[PDB]
Amino acid sequence: IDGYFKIYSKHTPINLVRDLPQGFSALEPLVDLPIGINITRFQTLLALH
Amino acid sequence: TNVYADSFVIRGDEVRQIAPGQTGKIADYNYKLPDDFTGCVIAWNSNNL
Amino acid sequence: PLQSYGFQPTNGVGYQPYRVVVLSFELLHAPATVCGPKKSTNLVKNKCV
Amino acid sequence: QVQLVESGGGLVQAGGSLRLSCAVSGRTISTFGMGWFRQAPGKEREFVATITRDEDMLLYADSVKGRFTISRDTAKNMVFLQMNSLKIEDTALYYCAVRRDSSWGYSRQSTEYDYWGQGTQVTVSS
Repeated sequence: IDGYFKIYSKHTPINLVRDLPQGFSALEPLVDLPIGINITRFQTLLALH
Repeated sequence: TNVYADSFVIRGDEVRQIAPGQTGKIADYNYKLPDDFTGCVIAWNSNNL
Repeated sequence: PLQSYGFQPTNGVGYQPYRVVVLSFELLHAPATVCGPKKSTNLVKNKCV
Repeated sequence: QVQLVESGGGLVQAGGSLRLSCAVSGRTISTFGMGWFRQAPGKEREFVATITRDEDMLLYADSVKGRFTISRDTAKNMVFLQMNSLKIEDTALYYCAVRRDSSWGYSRQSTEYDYWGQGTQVTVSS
């Protein structure tokens, strides 16, 4: 929004094997990149052996 | 807005023609210098060689 | 381009080549990236300011 | 050919003080930005100094850095250049800041200004 690629994230531990935790935890901001390029698509990437 | 680090090797008289709203005889064609353009100048004596 | 280089002091005034670093600003919708420190000021305390 | 008229001229005592102000009004320095430059004997161009709107720091030329001074006034709407510790080498034609092409700004380069019309002839000797 407004040309700022704002990224908010947080890391917390969990004790579950599937699904998501029932707790609450706000995601603090990390960085703000003013790239300003229009974005309409995205894709995730991982590591393959 | 839109700060960029640019460098040029051009005749001395054409360095001053990058002022906003000025159509440089040679500088403008190589790099557009319309009214929306603004910036500064840092010149060095390259005539030694 | 035959003689666009090789400044000759004997003839031609003002076309001496100079190596110049030129800052470039644009009025594009992208966010700004420069904001001068202003040189700041002393941190007065316990008084109206 | 016509020549620009500037305050001063003639023989100037060495080590004295003098004022340099433009007299013509057809092409004032304010349109092209206040400034001053002098042409040494021959075909050599150089810059002396100029005054910036901030008034805290003045663009000084390495050749005469720390030598020349410029006075400022709120309502005078004019810029006067004052010379200090004049030397024999200072003998050179003085020109009003004018550009052969439209432009506006502040700079400290020798080739900032240039014009065909000659400037006031100033001779300095001991």
